Formats: sequence, structure tokens, C-alpha cells
Amino acid sequence: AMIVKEVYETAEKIKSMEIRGAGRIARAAAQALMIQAEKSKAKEPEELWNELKVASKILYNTRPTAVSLPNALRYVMHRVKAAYLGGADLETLRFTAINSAKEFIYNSEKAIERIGEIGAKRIEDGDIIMTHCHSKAAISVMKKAFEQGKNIKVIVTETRPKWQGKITAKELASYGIPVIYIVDSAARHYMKMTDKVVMGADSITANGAVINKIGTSLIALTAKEHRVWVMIAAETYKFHPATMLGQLVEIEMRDPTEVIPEEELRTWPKNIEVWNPAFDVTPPEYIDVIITERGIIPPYAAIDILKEEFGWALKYKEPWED
Amino acid sequence: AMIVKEVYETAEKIKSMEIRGAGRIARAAAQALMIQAEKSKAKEPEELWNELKVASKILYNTRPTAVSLPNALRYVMHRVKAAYLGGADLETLRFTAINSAKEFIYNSEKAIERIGEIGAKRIEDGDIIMTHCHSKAAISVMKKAFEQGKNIKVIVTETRPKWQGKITAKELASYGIPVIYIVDSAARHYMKMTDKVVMGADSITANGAVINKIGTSLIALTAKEHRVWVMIAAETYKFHPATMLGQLVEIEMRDPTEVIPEEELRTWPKNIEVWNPAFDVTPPEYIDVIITERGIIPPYAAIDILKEEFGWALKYKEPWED
Amino acid sequence: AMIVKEVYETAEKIKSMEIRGAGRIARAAAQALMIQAEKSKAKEPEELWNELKVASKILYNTRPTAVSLPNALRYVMHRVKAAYLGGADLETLRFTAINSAKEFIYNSEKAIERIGEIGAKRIEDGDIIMTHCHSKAAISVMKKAFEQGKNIKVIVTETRPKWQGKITAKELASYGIPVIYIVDSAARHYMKMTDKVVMGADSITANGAVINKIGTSLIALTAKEHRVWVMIAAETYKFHPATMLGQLVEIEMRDPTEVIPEEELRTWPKNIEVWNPAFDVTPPEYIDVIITERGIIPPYAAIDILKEEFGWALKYKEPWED
Amino acid sequence: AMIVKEVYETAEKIKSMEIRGAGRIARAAAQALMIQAEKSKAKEPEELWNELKVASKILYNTRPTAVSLPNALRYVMHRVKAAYLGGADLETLRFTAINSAKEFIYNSEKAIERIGEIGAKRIEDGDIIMTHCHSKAAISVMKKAFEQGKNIKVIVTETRPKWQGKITAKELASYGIPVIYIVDSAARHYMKMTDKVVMGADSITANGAVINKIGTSLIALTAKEHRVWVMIAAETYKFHPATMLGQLVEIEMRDPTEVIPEEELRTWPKNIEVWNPAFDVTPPEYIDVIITERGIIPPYAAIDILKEEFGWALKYKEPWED
Amino acid sequence: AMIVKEVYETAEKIKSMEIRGAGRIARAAAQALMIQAEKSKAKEPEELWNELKVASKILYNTRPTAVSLPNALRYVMHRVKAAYLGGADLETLRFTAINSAKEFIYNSEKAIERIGEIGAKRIEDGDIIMTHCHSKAAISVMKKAFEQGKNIKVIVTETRPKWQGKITAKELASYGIPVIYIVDSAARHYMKMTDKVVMGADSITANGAVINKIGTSLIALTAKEHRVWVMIAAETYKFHPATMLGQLVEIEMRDPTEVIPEEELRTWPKNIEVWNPAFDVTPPEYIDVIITERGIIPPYAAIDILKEEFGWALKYKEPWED
Amino acid sequence: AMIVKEVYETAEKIKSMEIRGAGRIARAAAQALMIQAEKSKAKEPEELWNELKVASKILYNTRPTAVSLPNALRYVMHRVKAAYLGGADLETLRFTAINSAKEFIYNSEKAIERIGEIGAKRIEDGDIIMTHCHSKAAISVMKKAFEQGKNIKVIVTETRPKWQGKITAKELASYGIPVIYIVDSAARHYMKMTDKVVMGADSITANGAVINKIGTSLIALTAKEHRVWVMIAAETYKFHPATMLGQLVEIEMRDPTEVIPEEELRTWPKNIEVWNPAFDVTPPEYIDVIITERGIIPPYAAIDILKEEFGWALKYKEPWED
Ligand SMILES: O=C(COP(=O)(O)O)[C@H](O)[C@H](O)COP(=O)(O)O
Ligand SMILES: O=C(COP(=O)(O)O)[C@H](O)[C@H](O)COP(=O)(O)O
Ligand SMILES: O=C(COP(=O)(O)O)[C@H](O)[C@H](O)COP(=O)(O)O
Ligand SMILES: O=C(COP(=O)(O)O)[C@H](O)[C@H](O)COP(=O)(O)O
Ligand SMILES: O=C(COP(=O)(O)O)[C@H](O)[C@H](O)COP(=O)(O)O
Ligand SMILES: O=C(COP(=O)(O)O)[C@H](O)[C@H](O)COP(=O)(O)O
Ligand SMILES: [K+]
Ligand SMILES: [K+]
Ligand SMILES: [K+]
Ligand SMILES: [K+]
Ligand SMILES: [K+]
Ligand SMILES: [K+]
Repeated sequence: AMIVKEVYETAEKIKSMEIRGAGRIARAAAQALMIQAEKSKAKEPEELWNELKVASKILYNTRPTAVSLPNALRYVMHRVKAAYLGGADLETLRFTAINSAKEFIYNSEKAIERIGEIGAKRIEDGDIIMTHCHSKAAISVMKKAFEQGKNIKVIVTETRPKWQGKITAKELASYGIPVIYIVDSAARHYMKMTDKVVMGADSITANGAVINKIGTSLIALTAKEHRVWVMIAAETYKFHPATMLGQLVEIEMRDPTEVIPEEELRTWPKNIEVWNPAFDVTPPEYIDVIITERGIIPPYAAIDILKEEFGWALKYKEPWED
Repeated sequence: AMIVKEVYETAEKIKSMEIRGAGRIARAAAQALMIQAEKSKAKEPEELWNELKVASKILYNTRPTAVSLPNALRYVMHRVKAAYLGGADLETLRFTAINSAKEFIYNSEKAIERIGEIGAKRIEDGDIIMTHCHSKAAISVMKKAFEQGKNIKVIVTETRPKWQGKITAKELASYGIPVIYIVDSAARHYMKMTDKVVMGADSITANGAVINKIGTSLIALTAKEHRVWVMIAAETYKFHPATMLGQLVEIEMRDPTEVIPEEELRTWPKNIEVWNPAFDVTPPEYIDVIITERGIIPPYAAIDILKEEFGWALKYKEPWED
Repeated sequence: AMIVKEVYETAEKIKSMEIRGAGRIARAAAQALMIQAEKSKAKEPEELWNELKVASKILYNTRPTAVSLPNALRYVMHRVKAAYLGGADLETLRFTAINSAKEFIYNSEKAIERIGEIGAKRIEDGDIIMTHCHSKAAISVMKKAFEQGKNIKVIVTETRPKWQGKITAKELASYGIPVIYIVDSAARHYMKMTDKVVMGADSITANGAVINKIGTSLIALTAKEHRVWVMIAAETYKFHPATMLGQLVEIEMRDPTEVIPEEELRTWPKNIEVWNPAFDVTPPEYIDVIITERGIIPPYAAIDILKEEFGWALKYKEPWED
Repeated sequence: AMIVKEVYETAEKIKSMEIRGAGRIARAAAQALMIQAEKSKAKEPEELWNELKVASKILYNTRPTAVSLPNALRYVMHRVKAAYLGGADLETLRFTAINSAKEFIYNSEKAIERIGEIGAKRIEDGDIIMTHCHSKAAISVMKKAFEQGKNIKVIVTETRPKWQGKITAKELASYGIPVIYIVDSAARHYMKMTDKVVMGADSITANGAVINKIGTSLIALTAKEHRVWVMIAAETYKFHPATMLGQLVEIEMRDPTEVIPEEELRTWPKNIEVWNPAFDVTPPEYIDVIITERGIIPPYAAIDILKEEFGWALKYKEPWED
Repeated sequence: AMIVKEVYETAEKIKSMEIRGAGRIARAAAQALMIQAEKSKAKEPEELWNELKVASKILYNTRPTAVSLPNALRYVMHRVKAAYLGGADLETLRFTAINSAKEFIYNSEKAIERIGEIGAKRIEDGDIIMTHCHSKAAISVMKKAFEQGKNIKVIVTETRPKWQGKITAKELASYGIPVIYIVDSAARHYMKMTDKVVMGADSITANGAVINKIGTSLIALTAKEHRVWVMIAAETYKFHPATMLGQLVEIEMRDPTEVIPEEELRTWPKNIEVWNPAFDVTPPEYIDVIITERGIIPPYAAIDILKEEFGWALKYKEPWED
Repeated sequence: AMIVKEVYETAEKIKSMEIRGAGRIARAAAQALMIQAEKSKAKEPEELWNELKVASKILYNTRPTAVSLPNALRYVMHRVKAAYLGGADLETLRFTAINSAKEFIYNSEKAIERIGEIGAKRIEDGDIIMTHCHSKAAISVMKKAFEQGKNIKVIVTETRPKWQGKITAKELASYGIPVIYIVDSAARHYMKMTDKVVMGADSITANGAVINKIGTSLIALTAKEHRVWVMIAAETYKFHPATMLGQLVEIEMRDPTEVIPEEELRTWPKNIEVWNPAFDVTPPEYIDVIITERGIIPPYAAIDILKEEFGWALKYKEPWED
């Protein structure tokens, strides 16, 4: 097949984390399959069906842990596939794909704003919120509370290795919101002054567990220790279907040099391995609520979300396999 | 009034953390009083005594949290004050200062070795040990356990903001000990593969609480969650006598530029505040044993140590006070 | 505009807690709309509709915390609004109001009986049951379990400030049930001899949290400490629909004179403040089952109840709104 | 009244535990109803109906605790009863019984194989797994996982008093899976090396609680204590419908001679009572997942399995009742 | 013997709680034996030795739970007894007793002030302290913090049945300290805003447990749940010797009419018992520190306090028995 | 080198558990050293010294886990050694051995009777008590309490694999104390009716941990879970001095044939390993008190027993060493 440069570029930028955050990655992936259909030179349906099957594969093998990614691809390709198998002519298939992808992206933007409006009602005036990493969903909650005239402060953890915390700090500060920036080690120390914890998700499992940025389970643990509510702001497409049938989520191991720079690590002894997991898994008992765009749920209700929105596709193969 | 430059240099090097770690700061301060006494140009005992008090005050107003520092000064200065008030001539006072300093330095070095011999018996063949910061006492234990031919592997947390973990990592590696280097956020993610936690202490309170490097309480917290033994390696001069009479330990807040470099930090808006606590406080429920030069205690026996060795001095003011 | 006195009287009697308990306040409000509709002098459907909305608003602005109240009003008013907008004549609208009110009252009475039949199966011969406040639903369970010939004994907490326990105590005593009457402070002291806890609920949230009489969370807390089952007896109209979209329940602060009588309270200085929260919030981890007219659920299934029966109305404004 | 001898043999063998394990009991009760229809010499439909009703009672009154048994009889008799009331002639009734028994028995075999497939994905390479009793569903998970190439090892608790663990230890060994065999009391001592716990269920309640072999809750508790996953492998017919309406599962007390043999117990004084409860009840807070043949759920979702597969039957009486 | 009216009056006032609080009761008891020696008309030593033996017995059988009482008596009578057995003439014995009692009372007043100075160092500026009952020791801590210019607020629980909270509220408010008065049920509700808990003791056991006013264990439980420090301000004479040798402290049951007034309770049904325990027992794990006048200790160190101050008298009988 | 046959018989019987229970082992080892001195045909002092050293090694190398054994040998041999070095002649050395054995053996009997007296005060009328294994100290507490008139009942866990619980069940019955006998696995199921837990100890560490029969920690854990007191009845010679200097207690692994009999185990495949640990280790957080013959302590005070009765010996080598 013949793939546009924007599919390859998006894939490179996902791997390299130049494009990041699970929501954004998912949009970008959908935006890429969309450009593959805008610019395709295919002459018959099957040509295009193949181009999109292969673009999807390229995009799926970028970063494993956030299921937002394959859900975006599935949203586009369940539709694209059903068009092709119902003999849609070429231009019918091109629109299915473009339009499916415009839907997903639009709904993504809609879901986040909505998560913001819902989750803000759980923020009280004077609250001190602790967050982790950079999460567009968590930030929608925090930003919306602030706009309601609640007087909040946000404790931003710096989030090693990759410093996502700086993005979070600067962003919140530019909306007017007072920020307190601390190291990830300082979470328990400052949990006493924290009223709420608000974080994102990359994958939510059938049984309620939240895969999110490494260190998430620690902040959640000590929030529980102190009875601070842990609220996970997370779209429906963050929920992981394959977990319904027994699958464990893959925990992405990133390059050691994100931790110790190349210039330095090459000088270190050989009997030191550097391990850089990108995510950990917080158990549901440490979670108060998941704020989805369909409303507040307890974490154990993740399986209802999956039953009714994702269950069907499990008896089928992936809509890009052959 | 006529203080030598070695005193001034030590003070600067303790502030800047060029000289660092609780035990070594203690030794560096004994040492500084030693050099003050050795090089003094005083001709009257009253005049040397004055120098030693002023030097003590300078060394004391460097870093508050590690109680080892004022315990080192006290060890020297109780003995110097008793000699002075007993009517000692110049040269007898000069030697009390010097010889006391030397007693302390020698005792500190012996205590760490002994702590290693004692702690290492609680390490078992095959153990995976998680540690935090750079602690000579913690390292003595791991070091010795390896020398005994136990095959151990040490998980080393990077310890932000100042990166003390790099020191620990390279040091353990240098003795032959395999290391796994993780960011602080990953401590819960890797506690399932950890068999023991072994950290040091800056101060230990009357009720058994351990003030140590920021993040220590989190590691202890999830170690408890998992039933991993938390062993604190600590000399008796880590115990905090003022806490017997209700004093809380001051937690050092250090330069924000440690967290976010100056060059970057000036580009940030007013409404972000960087907060840099260098320590936190781990409760005694989360600590299995404290390993001292006199043996293994439960954290609650911290009061015994304080009683039998430090309490006698609490009726008197500080031996460097006018 | 032309509101009968029965509406005004009910409102006053709900405020003063002459009429009280979540379920009975709900019935008293249906009933009040019923009498408004029965006695209306309106000649146009638009005019009755106006009366019913104004009456609803008056009944709603009485006490906030028990969600039963606005669920009772909604049950009537959804049906009255659909009939009105469907073009009903005066007498058809009058009967929709009356007959809906009656449906609710009848359903409330049936639900409590059914809750008793269901809950009582979880009581066993010889049980010592601790309760709190006066809850008709809780009492239905204890009542029925005794009628089944189980020899039960009920520990009754006095329930300050308003002494609801006296009602419970005398009521249980009147059916033949032995009572042990303790102050609220003794709940932990007597939890070792307690086999079951059975309390009611004013509101129950989307994540399974139970808002109930002040002190409920303490009893639940130490019941958990001891592994005593905490069973919440509660009708479906206790479930809080606004919480599905992130609303927190308002906790009523009531007159300080309830706590400290007026006569005494005026002799106290400015700088004492009496605070009288009438409710508190028990987390779902501390609740074994919720017993509803439809059966036994785990607290987390509170969302199911809300979804299948209340969620449909959250896109529309309140059925008494202009 | 004309009951075939196969029915009486099944009943005897269920009572004396020659046939045992919740699923195998279910299949054996269905098999007996099947053999009753095949071998019946009934000339009228009404006459067969009476034999099956009566067989269903003989079988139900064997061992009470595993709901699998009554759920098997319900499966057959619900259908046999709906035929009989639609006026089915004799050979139509005989077939409804025979075929319903056959679907239940095939669906049982299918569910367990599929549990094995689903549950094996939560087993990771290297895993050490503790189990308890002998569960065909637990064993399916362990066996599949091994067949996938995962080098596992299984800790088999011996399971007093009836020694179920010997059956488990021989079986798993016979597939080439290395077994560690231990006494029940040693579960906590070896929970530190255990990665995963996998057990069966006899009945699962509406609120998530799991009834299973005596000891199961002790193992669940120490596994929670050590953050080891407890995974319950249970067919959907192990869920207990009566629990929806408040019922408590009866805990079978079996012969004391299973504990102390008869020749020894005869000599013991009267003032020693030997209590042999065959089951206990684990809270859902100590359960990570239930692995059913329709997927992985959190324990709290047991109510959904029940609501949608069994709730319908509750408003009627038992199909084998008059 | 012939006992002065002040021994009988003090005893009546202890029983009736007109004189109350464990410290005060102890002083008053000592003050009474003192007046029995001031006013005695005895002519020989043995006469007076008998008068004081019998006065002591009268005073001991007033209220059981606070050991401050018998420790006061023992302080006076261990001395008085050793005088008499070393043939002290009459006037020697009269002074021993008077002077012993003046010592105890003076030291009591000294210990409380001291407990105040120590415990205040654990109060931080801005703190919100929750307390319970009326405790002179707890109040010494709170008052002293306030005098140091710390800006505190105290949550006073009302303390049923006897309303000791009103005494506490009014007293603290008259020293200038802002008070928030709440019911005992509201403790968990307001534990989120509380920074510290400070309470008294009536008896402290060998193993660390604190007997204090009913409801104390509840406040401590939820303080632990929220990681609020529980600080028990308690003199050395609050520690219970008999617990060293296995004794459980008697939990005083007071008259039911303290709960339900006479006028009301006589009208209540016969199958309602009212139980009024005056104290409960908080376990040591819920206690951070005991502030004694000899300094801060962990609760497990209570046995050291008893070993060294009370151990000796245990091999002997009580100094008023014969 | 001339070792009497009584020594070899004691050693055999300790190894095969014909003599068992930590205290009874101690008495039997002392008895053997006693019979060695009595029957020795040694002509020089040096010759007897060698026989006792050698007997002490034979006895020490039987069963490692109960420190009672080495503490008995230490008791004798410390004294025998100090005599030998003061130049004691032959019959003086023979007597030091004989008498030291006799004091240890009488002090053992006295300690257990006194443990019984002290511990029985923590048993209240009506109490149901769970125990484990067969402990002579635990049994002293249960027996005394019964003799005081307290109507108790005892739950005897059976204690696999060696069936110790049968010995306990017969014994207590023989004193007229009603026994409930159960399998080990049923400890949690019956912990709800248990009021008190009372067990022995084989070794108690410096930090409070209790080593005792396999299962003891499972029972301690579920007792903590249900807020039931765990009371450990232990003579002061059960405290382990080596633990002060970092030692870990060795956990004896006994024959697999104790678990599965030899005639059965021979048939089992090789890929089943049977592990029979005879002890486990309970944390001090799950222990309410240790009841020694010098009083009730919290588990954390084990270090004081040790410091002041055993610490002296640590700087030397074993008295029976060269
Ligand atoms: O874990 C991360 C970032 O992962 P990375 O930075 O490694 O991509 C975020 O908290 C979630 O992805 C949610 O973000 P959002 O709510 O914006 O989807
Ligand atoms: O917290 C630190 C060092 O802080 P810093 O790096 O700020 O001095 C170490 O864990 C202890 O001080 C122990 O040191 P040691 O065991 O070496 O005495
Ligand atoms: O908290 C209360 C009453 O508050 P108040 O006395 O302030 O109304 C009751 O526990 C519930 O409302 C249950 O009532 P029921 O079960 O009777 O509906
Ligand atoms: O407790 C038992 C059976 O006990 P018993 O031996 O008393 O019947 C098993 O764990 C379950 O029945 C599940 O087994 P399966 O998964 O094989 O149904
Ligand atoms: O329990 C009470 C009062 O008992 P009562 O009011 O029943 O006498 C107090 O908290 C303690 O006695 C300590 O008070 P103090 O520190 O003043 O001794
Ligand atoms: O675990 C055992 C003995 O096991 P074993 O049977 O293996 O020796 C007993 O609980 C203790 O030794 C205490 O007994 P006592 O109090 O009688 O010393
Ligand atoms: K907080
Ligand atoms: K571990
Ligand atoms: K109980
Ligand atoms: K483990
Ligand atoms: K707080
Ligand atoms: K109990």
C-alpha cells in the first residue's frame, strides 16, 4: 500500500511523545486516517480499504498502554469496514472514513468539556486540588471550577521522568489559577492540606482499575490514607474492552535515557539497569468516582460502561485485521 | 569573635550541600570545632571558649532538620563547657575540644560499621532491597550483606530534586551490587518485587517517628500496604532530644531553583510557587525496626535511647549559649 | 398565586420537624399537592398548573437534604406537566395531580413493607441490632424480623440534638422488641456485642454514598472496624439523581437552639459558635448492603437504580420550573 | 412417586461427597432428572410431572450450600413446567426434561473451558499461584495458563477436613504443573511468594460475597493483606438468586467424623463438641475479580449477572413445587 | 473510728460528680485525708492510723475508673503507713499525712502546668483542635498554645450524658479562645477540618490503652482514619499499676437517669433498659503521644512509666488494708 | 566425650517431638545436663567441662526454632563456665551444673503458674477463647480463669500437621472446661463468636514479633480484623537474645511425612513438593499483650525484657563454646 506522509509523521510523533496525552493521541490517530482518505489516490474501494487497514496498523503499533488510541481507530474502522463489506463504492468509503473520524474528534472535544462541567460540581470553593501528569480531562474539571468563581489552588506534581507537570503548571497558571509546584515525592507531605485529587486516565479496566501516569497509584494510596477523594476524569473511550475477557493492559517501558540522559548514562556502570515504566495501575478501592461524559460513576461500574458501549465488538476481530 | 576560615567554609559547604548526609554533616562540624581549637590564637581560656561558642552557633545555623548536627556540637561543647567552668587552663580546654571532636568522629565511624554488621543479618540471600536518598548507614547494611555473599539487588530511587539516588546507585554499583534505578513515582509499582526497604534518618522523635529525605513516608506507606519490612538504619545521634519535651522538628524548605533551574524559573509567572521541602515524617506504625549501633529496636523504643543517653541535658540550656 | 393553607401548613411542619423522616416528608408533600389540586378554585388548566408549580416550590424550599422530598414532587409534577402540555382540560389535570400523588403515597407505603420483608431475611435469631435516628424503613426490617419469631434485641442510640432515638425506642418497645438505649458516644463501646447495624437514608448518591442523620458515618466506621454488617434500608426515591451529573448533596445546618436551648444560649459569649449539621455522609466502603423495595444491592449499584429509573429526566429542567 | 433408582444413587452420592464440587453436583442432578425421564414408565403427562417434581425435591435436599444444584434443577424444571402448563403431551414433556438436562450439562462444560480461557490471561509468566479445595473452574484457569507456555507453580493448600487438596495436587501434577503442597495454616507464611490466588465458588451473593470451602476467607484476607489478587473462577449458575430478596446462604454443617474419625471420637469426652462447617463467606472487598464465562466482573457486579439472568424467576415459586 | 464531716462530704461530692475530673477528684481525696489529720482528736498513733485507714476506704469506694483517686490515697498512705510502722509518735504521723497530701496536691498542680508547656509545642499556629469532655490537662495544653500567640480554634464536643462539653466551651471561651460547639455525633463530619485532637485520661494501662470519657474511642478511631494526631494529656498518676499484673480497669456504670430524666424514664416501657457507661477504652494504636509532665511518650511506653514509679508497691497490699 | 545415654535420649525425643512445647523442651534439656553431671565419671574438672559443653551442643542441634532451649543451656552453662574459670574443683563444678539445672526447672514451673494467675485476669466471665497448638502457658491462663468460677468455653484449632490441638482439647476437657474443636481453616468463621485469643510462643524477638506454631499469624490477623484481643502467654526465656543484634529466627522445616504419611507420599509424583514449616511469625501490630511472669507488656516492650535480662551475654560467645 501507499501511505501519506501524515500517517507516518503522526505515528513518529506519538512514539516520540511530541504528541501526547491519551485523548490527544486518539484524536491525532483519527485525524491521520482522515488525511489518508482525503489524499488517497486509490481507484477502487479495496485499494482504499487496504490503505486504511495498513495506516491503522502503523498507528496502533506506536504506544500500547492508552486504549484511547485503538478505540479511535476502531470507531473509524468499524464504520469504514461495514461500508466496504456492504459494497460501498469508492467515494462512499472515503466519506465513511473521513466522517467517522470527524465524529470521533468532535465527540472527544465534547466529552472533555462535559467532563469539565460535571466534575466541577464536586469541587468546592476554597478547595486545594492535587493533580498528576498533564490531563486535559482533569484540567477541564479544574478550569471549569475556577470559571465558576470558586477560589481554588492546584498542587501540580512535576511528574518524572518527562516533566508533564511543567505543562500542567504553566497551563493552569495562564488561566489565572494559583499553582503550587512540588516533586512527586512530596505528595504525602502535602496530602494533609489537599481537599481533592483530580487525575486523568489512559485505560480503565473492567474491574475498576485505572492505568494512568507512573506515580498515580502512590498519590491515590496516600489520598485514601487521608480520606481525600480521588476523582478520575476520563472519557468513555478510555475504557478498555479487552479487559472484559481477561486481558491485562500492557505497561509501556520507555527508553532509559528519559531518566538518565545519554551523555550521563553511557558513563554509568554496567551493573545498573534503569527501568522507566510510563504508567502504573491504581486499584478501584482507592478511587472515589470516575467522571465520564455520561456522568459520575463508581469505579466498579466501569464494566457497565464497557458492556453497553464495547461488548459487541469482542466476538469480532479488530476492524483492521484480515 | 576571631573565627578561622575552616569554620566558615564548613558552614557554606553544609548550606550548599557540598557536604551532606546527616552523619557526615555531624562529623564535618565536630571537625570544624577541632580545627578552631587547634588553630586558635587565644591566650586566655575565656577567649577560646568564646570562639568555640561562636563557631558552634555558625555551624548550628546552617541546616536545621538533621539533629545529628547539634548532637555533634553538643558532644564537643558539653565537655568543653564542663572543662571551662571547672577552671581549665587554655591548653587543657584546647585539648578537651580537640579530643572530644575526635571521640565523636571516631564513634560515628564505628557506629556505621556496627549498624552494617547488625542490619545485614536482617538481609537474606536473594533479597531485593529498595532504598531512598543517599544514607551511609543504609549503605553499610547493603554493603555488608553483599560481603557476606548474599546475592542482593538494590532498587534505587532517583531522589528528586537533588538526585541523591545517583550517588547511591554508583556507590552500590562500585562494590559489585546490582542496581535497578527508578524514578520516585515508581516505588509502589516496584514494591511487589521488593523484599526489604532500608533507608536512613536525619532525626528520630520521642514517639518513634522518622524524619528523613522527602518521599521516605510514601515508600514506607506502600511498603506497609505490601508487608515489606521497613528498616531504618540510624546512629544514636540521629535521635532528637528536644522532642521528649514536645518540640516538633523543623522541616527545611530549600531553594526553589533546586526543583526548577534559575534560567527556566525566571520565565514562569508570579502565580506558580515552587515548594521544596527537603524532608518528611514517617510515622512509627510504618517502621519495622530501627537499627542502631546498640542494636535492633522497635520504633517506639526511640524514647529509651533518648532517656538513657540524652535526657540529662534538657534541664540545662545549650552548651554554646551565653 | 392562590395557594391553600394545607400547603403552607405542611411546609411549616416540615421546617419545624413536626413532620419528619425522609419518607414521611415525601408523602406529606405529595399529599399537599393532592389537597391543592382537590380544593383548587381554578377554572383554567393554565391557572391550576400555576398553583401546582408555586405549591411545589414552597414545599421544595423547606428542607434540602432528603432527596425523597423533590422525588415526591417530581413524581406528581412530571405527570402533571405532561398532562398540561398535552392539552388536558382542567378536570383531567386536577385528576392527574391527585391520582399521581396517590400513586406515590401508595407506593411509599408498599415499598417500606417490602423493604421490611426483604431486610428481615438478613436478621438472624439472637441478633443484637444497632440503629440510629428514627427510620421507618430500618424499623420495618426490625419489626418484621421479630414477627418472624426471631429473638432480637435493638441497641438504640439517642440521636442528638433532636432525640429521634426516643421515638425509635418507644416504637420498638411497643411491638414487643427489647431495647438497650445508649448515648451516641457509646456506639464503639457497644459494637463488640452488636451483630448487625440497620439504619435508613435521606439521600443516596451515584457512587453509593449514604447521606443520613448526623452520626451515621461514625457508627458505620466502627461497625467496619469490627466487621459488623451495615445495612441501609432505603426506598428507591431515596436515590439522588442530580449526583449522576456531579452535584454534591447539601447538608442542612439547623438552628443552634436545637443543641443548646435559647434560654441558656443567650448567656454564652460571642466567641462560642454552635454548629448543628443534621446529616453526614457515610462512604460506600462501610456499607454491606442497601435494601430497597426491588431487593438487596451493594452500595455501588446505586448507579443502576439511578440510571434505569431517574436518568431520563436530567436533560429536562425541573417539572415545577417556569 | 415412581422414582428411578439412579435418582436415589445420585442423592446418596451427593450427600456422602462421592460426587462433589459445586459444578459436578449440578451436572449430576441434571443427569438424574434426565435418566428419570428416559426410564419413566409414566402413562400420563401429569404422572411424569409428579415424578420429576419429586426427583427435584430428593436432589435439592442433599447438600444445601452450593446453589449450582438448585440452579440446575431450575433450569430443567422451569422448562418442564412451562411445557406441562402449555398442555404438552407425554413424549413432549419427557423430551423437554431430557433436552433441558442435556443443554445444562453441555453449557456447564462450555462455561468452564471458557472460564479457563478468560482467567488464564490474568496469569503471567513466572507466577506462583495459591489455590484452595478442588475447583474444576480454578483448575481450568491454571491448566490453560500452563498450556500457553507460562512457567507457573501452584501452592495447593491441603483443605481439611476432607483432604480436597490431594485431588488438586495429583491432578495439576498429572498435567505437568509443579505443585507446592502445604497445610491450610501455612497460607499466610507463603502468601509473600504467592503472586496470584485462584479459587472456586459454591454460591455468590447479590452483594458480591463468595461462599466456598472452609478456609477460603482466611486465604482471601491474608492475600488482601499482601496485595495479592484474589480471582474467583465461577460459572454464572453459581450466583444465588434468593440472595436478591434478602436470603442468607445456609452454611452446611457436616458430620464430625470427617474431622475426628469415629473410632477415636467415641473415646473423647462429651464436653468436647466438634464443629465441622464445610464453607465460609468471603467479603467482596477481598475479591479482585470473578471470572465467569461471560467475562471478568468486579465482585460488586454479581447483582447484574443475577438481575438479568435469574431475577425473572423470583416472583414465582420453585418449578418443582405444587 | 470517728471521721470528720469533710471526708464524708468529699466522698458524696465525688459520687454525685459535683467534684469531677480525675485530677481534681485525686486532689480532693488527698485534701480530705489532710483535713482528717488537721481535725482528728486521736490521742495515740494507732487511733489516727485507723481514722486514716477508714477515711481512705470511704474515699476509694466512690468512683472506680479514674486511678488518679487511689494513687492519691496511696501517695499519702504509703508514707503515713511507713511512719506508723517506724513507731512515729502521734504528731509525727499527723504531719506525715498532712504533708504527704500537700505534696501530692502541689505536684498535681505542677504536673498540669508542665503538661501544658510541653503539649503546646505540638500545637501549630492556625491549628483547629478537637477535644472531648472537660480535662484540665487537655485545657492546659490548649490554653498555653493560645498564650504563645498561636491562633487556634477548638472544636468542643458536648459530651453526653452529663454535658462536660459546656464546661469546656465556656472555660476556653473565657480565656479568649474561639470555640466551635458540636454534638458528639458530629466528630467524623468535622474531623476533616481538624488538625489535632487533644484529650485527657482517667486511667492508662500497661499496654498503652487510654480509659477516658465515653465517646473517646470514637473520636480517636476517626482521627486515625483521617491521620489527625491524637494527643492524650495525662499526669503520671493517671497510669494504672494493677494493669501490670493482669487486671482490667472497671468501667463505671452510672445511673440511667443521667440519660433520660426521672420524670420521663418512669413513663417508658419496661422492655427498654438504659445503659450509661461513663468511660470507654481507646487502644494504643489510635494514640500518637501521651503528654506526661516528664515528657512526650508513645503510648506503648506506659509500662516504663509504671515499672519505675509504681512497680514496687505491687508486691505489697494497699496501704489502707489490714 | 563421655556423654551419658540420657543426653542422647533427650536429644532423640526432642527431634522426633515425643518431647515438645517450647518450655517442656527447655526443662528436658536442663534435666539432661543435670543427669550428665550426676552420672559423670570425670576425674578432672576440665573433663566434666568438656562433657557438658558437648552435651550442650548435642541438645542445641535438635530443634532450632524455640529459643527456650538455648536459653536453658545458657542458664546452666553460663554459671558452669564462670565456676570453671574461677578454678572450681570437680565437685563444685558438678554442683554448679546440677543446681543451675534445678533452679531453671523450678523457675520454669513458677513462671507458668504465675503467667496463669496474671493472664486469667484478662479473661472475663462468659468469654469464648480461641487457642492454637498446645501451649502450657496459654493453658495455665485458661485453667486458672476457669478455676476462678468464670464460665468460659474454648475453641481449640486442631493444629495440623502434628495434631497438637487434640492434646489441648483432651487436656482442657479433663479440667471440666467445655471445648469447641475445629479445623484450622475455620478460624475466621468462628472469630465472630470469639471474645479472646490466647496462644503460646516459641521465640519472641527484639521488635515484638512472636514466632509460634504454623497458623498463629493467620489467627492473629483475623483476630485483629475483628478487634479480638490476641494475648500471648510467654515465659521470659522465650525472648530471643540474638534478635537484639540483627539475627533472624530460623523457621524449622520438618519432615514431609508429618503432612502426607510415607505409604501415601511414596506413590505421589516427584513434581509435588510437600513443604512443612512448623512455625510462622506474627507482627507485633496484631498482638495486644504478652503475658510474662513479671507482668503484662505490650509486644514492643520485648526489647526491655531482653535488654535487662539477656543483653549482658551478647558480647561473649556461647558458654558451651571453646
Ligand atoms: O498518563 C497521562 C499522560 O500520558 P503521556 O504523557 O505518557 O502520554 C495522562 O494523565 C492521561 O493520558 C490522560 O490525559 P488526557 O485526559 O489529556 O487524555
Ligand atoms: O535524608 C537524607 C540526606 O539528606 P541530605 O542529602 O539533604 O543531607 C539521608 O537519608 C539521611 O540524612 C541519612 O544519612 P546518613 O545515613 O548518611 O547519615
Ligand atoms: O436521618 C433521618 C431522619 O432525619 P430527620 O429526623 O431530620 O428527618 C432518618 O435516618 C432518615 O431520614 C430515614 O427515614 P425513613 O427511613 O423514615 O424514611
Ligand atoms: O468448595 C468447593 C467444593 O466443596 P465440596 O468438596 O464440599 O463440594 C469448590 O471450591 C467449589 O464447589 C467450586 O468447585 P467447582 O469449580 O469444581 O464447581
Ligand atoms: O473523663 C474525664 C472526666 O470524667 P468525669 O467528668 O466523669 O469525672 C476527663 O477527660 C478525665 O478525667 C481527665 O480530666 P483531667 O485531665 O481534668 O484529670
Ligand atoms: O508452638 C508451640 C510448640 O510447637 P511444637 O509442638 O512444635 O514444639 C507452642 O505454642 C509453644 O511452644 C508454646 O508452648 P508452651 O507454652 O507449652 O511452651
Ligand atoms: K486533607
Ligand atoms: K513484596
Ligand atoms: K460484633
Ligand atoms: K506477594
Ligand atoms: K484533617
Ligand atoms: K468477636
